[PDB]
Amino acid sequence: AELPTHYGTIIKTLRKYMKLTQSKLSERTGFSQNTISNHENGNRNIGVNEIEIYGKGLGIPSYILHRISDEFKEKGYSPTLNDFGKFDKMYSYVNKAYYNDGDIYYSSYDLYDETIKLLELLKESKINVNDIDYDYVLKLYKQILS
Amino acid sequence: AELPTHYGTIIKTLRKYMKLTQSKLSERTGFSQNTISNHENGNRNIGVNEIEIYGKGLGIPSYILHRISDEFKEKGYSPTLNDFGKFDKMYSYVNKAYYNDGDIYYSSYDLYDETIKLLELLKESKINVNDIDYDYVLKLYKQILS
Amino acid sequence: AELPTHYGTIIKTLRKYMKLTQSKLSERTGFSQNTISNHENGNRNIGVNEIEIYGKGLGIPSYILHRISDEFKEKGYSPTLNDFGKFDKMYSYVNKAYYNDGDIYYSSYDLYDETIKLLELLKESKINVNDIDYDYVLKLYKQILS
Amino acid sequence: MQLRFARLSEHATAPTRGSARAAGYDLYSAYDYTIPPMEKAVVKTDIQIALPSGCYGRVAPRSGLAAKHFIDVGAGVIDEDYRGNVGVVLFNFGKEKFEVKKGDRIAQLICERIFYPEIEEVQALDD
Amino acid sequence: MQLRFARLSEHATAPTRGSARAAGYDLYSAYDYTIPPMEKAVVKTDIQIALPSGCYGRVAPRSGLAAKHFIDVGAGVIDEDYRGNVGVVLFNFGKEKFEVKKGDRIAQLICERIFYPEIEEVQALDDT
Amino acid sequence: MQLRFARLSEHATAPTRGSARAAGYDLYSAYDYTIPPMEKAVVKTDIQIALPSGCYGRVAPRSGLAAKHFIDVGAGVIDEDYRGNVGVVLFNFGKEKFEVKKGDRIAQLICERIFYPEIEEVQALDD
Ligand SMILES: [Mg+2]
Repeated sequence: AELPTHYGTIIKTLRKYMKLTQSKLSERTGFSQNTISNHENGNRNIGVNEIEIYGKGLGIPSYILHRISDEFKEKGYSPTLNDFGKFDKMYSYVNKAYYNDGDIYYSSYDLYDETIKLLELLKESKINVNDIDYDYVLKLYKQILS
Repeated sequence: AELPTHYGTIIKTLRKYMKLTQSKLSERTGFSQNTISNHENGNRNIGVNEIEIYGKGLGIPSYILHRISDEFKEKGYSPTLNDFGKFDKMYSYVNKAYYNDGDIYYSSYDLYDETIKLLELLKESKINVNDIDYDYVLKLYKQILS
Repeated sequence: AELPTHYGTIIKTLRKYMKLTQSKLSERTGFSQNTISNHENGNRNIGVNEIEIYGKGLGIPSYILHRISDEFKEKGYSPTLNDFGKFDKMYSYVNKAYYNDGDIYYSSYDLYDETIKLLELLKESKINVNDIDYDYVLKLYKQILS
Repeated sequence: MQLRFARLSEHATAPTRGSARAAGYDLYSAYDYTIPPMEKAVVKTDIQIALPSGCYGRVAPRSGLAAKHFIDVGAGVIDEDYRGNVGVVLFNFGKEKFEVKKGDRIAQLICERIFYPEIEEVQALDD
Repeated sequence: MQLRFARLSEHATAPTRGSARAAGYDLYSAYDYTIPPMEKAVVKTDIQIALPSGCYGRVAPRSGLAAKHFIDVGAGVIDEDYRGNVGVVLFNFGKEKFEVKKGDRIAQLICERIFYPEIEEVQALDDT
Repeated sequence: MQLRFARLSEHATAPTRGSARAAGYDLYSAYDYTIPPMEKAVVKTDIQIALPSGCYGRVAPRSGLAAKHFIDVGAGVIDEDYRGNVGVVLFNFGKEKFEVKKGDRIAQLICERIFYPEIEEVQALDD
């Protein structure tokens, strides 16, 4: 079975976010600009295995594209994709922390949710995302895992 | 140390079952057709490690040839080798079932005995082996593992 | 960042114990004869990773050189290096035993200490090492593991 | 090397992998399970796989579930030819109950590279 | 390559493998054992093995015994040089007792391919 | 490649390997731990590793501890990129307590060779 149409929106928004042109993505993915257009513009549906290619093309782990789709399948929209900049920033700290700190590595369940828990804890404390650093986010991360 | 004589009988019967000549076995997995004939006739004993070679030659898992010998060592004859056609038919269902169904894969102990248990269950129900299909045998199989 | 000086003494004593000339070890390890002399004579300190080379050169497990050093750091001298012959003799029995007997393989904690426990048990019973054989030592070894 | 899989039901999640150099692909449950303390469950994933040649699939434990909730993976050898439903045998050795929900991560699938050697009897082996 | 083994006693079964592409060889007990619940036994096979070069022997669980009788395999690293009696450390985590009879299949032997790398200490590693 | 490591504290022992053909490097605890019966502990080694390419690090059990004191190793997958403090998840399945002292051997580190395969969905797989 083929993939929902909103993956077009997801690929499209994230293309504009990574400051990538359809031509540049066409070289990375290997699909013609026309194929990418009809994919983004909603005209044809993206195959199950083509998303992995797009992930490499975009440079966003295909794992994450689905978690964004999961937010479309539930909420109707995707708040992560909406304010994706704050997400990309936090996820990269969550990632670095997982692969470099034992408390996180032997305790984390799912980096994606943990990134959201962290962004929600920062909004609750009225703290900007480009105002905190990797060392500060780690202290927060470690609290939310016990 | 050399292997019992009945492996000759086993090799012979299974040759005739796979429609294979002594010279054909020598060209598939053998040294000489005369050696194979003296092994089958009981004048020469098959070496300990020669059975693995024969198994590939005949196209029957060597694992099974020893289980047949185990029946000579106990019963004096081998009833499995006697009606080997009904066995080969059932074993191929048991195999397919083991490698394709989780209930079987995560529940089986030994495919060989399970084939025998199944052939004995058909004898108790007076059902021909070439009258049941793979889907029917699976239903029975899963019961005999519960 | 460098290793203590006593590693020179250790390499020196054990060089003289394996009846190897500085020039022979110079080709075994790949260190110039001057490097080894300033290393053994206490003039320059051996790098962290150079001991593994020496162990291969000497044919003594580098794991053991450190266990000897552990004895210098504590006692001030090294009784193992003192009577290293009785150790090498016992260690080779302990080794043979670990790699060839299941009771030892599935029970031993650390071959080095077990060698020391065994040498101390023989001294307490006033038995010389060239009066016992592998079979005698094995019986003893198995007792000290329960 | 490719790892082809197939969904066996609407309830299965595709195996995912975070890093490009991560040891295994995540395996997700397809159903809800409650494993009582000191008990075990065969958690179905509703996917079938075909592993690249020269390896078997090891269903390995997730470090989180193990360190924090005392969850191990029993069995866990997936043969090259196994084409049925990949199931994960979970051991709950904890004092509490453990709750598996559909879409939970419960193991990883590692492609352990192995030999397939021929067996050969000898009188004894030189030690 | 080849996996040479040798019988250590009259009681041992030769390792068998069903498929040509099956992950491990079956290991059979050489004796009867009764393992109490929540207890363990080192089940002797009375065979010695010599693994092909570039691998070690993993004594791995059988999926049947695990899913149906709560039987796990402890330890299970066989070094390349181990020439003694291959034993299988069986854990019975079930609520009942578990019965090992001679000739029962209790584990499988996988030739896990591994590196034998040289170790090298560093001040620190650049973090990822 | 090689197995590069680095000490994270004064308390760490360098991984050691007895034979030239031994399956794993020995891992030593850096602290004292008391594991109650039927309980678990994350034993820190205070070392960080970088595994050679084409493998992951399996934290495997020591046969001694397993057969004699009923000690198993949970979890035990070390990713290629994991650059933090290598920890060993110990399960004490014994009836008594088990005592870890600094400098004790509590596991081995095996460099399991694996594939890093590409995943590819299909409609179904040929049985
Ligand atoms: Mg385990």
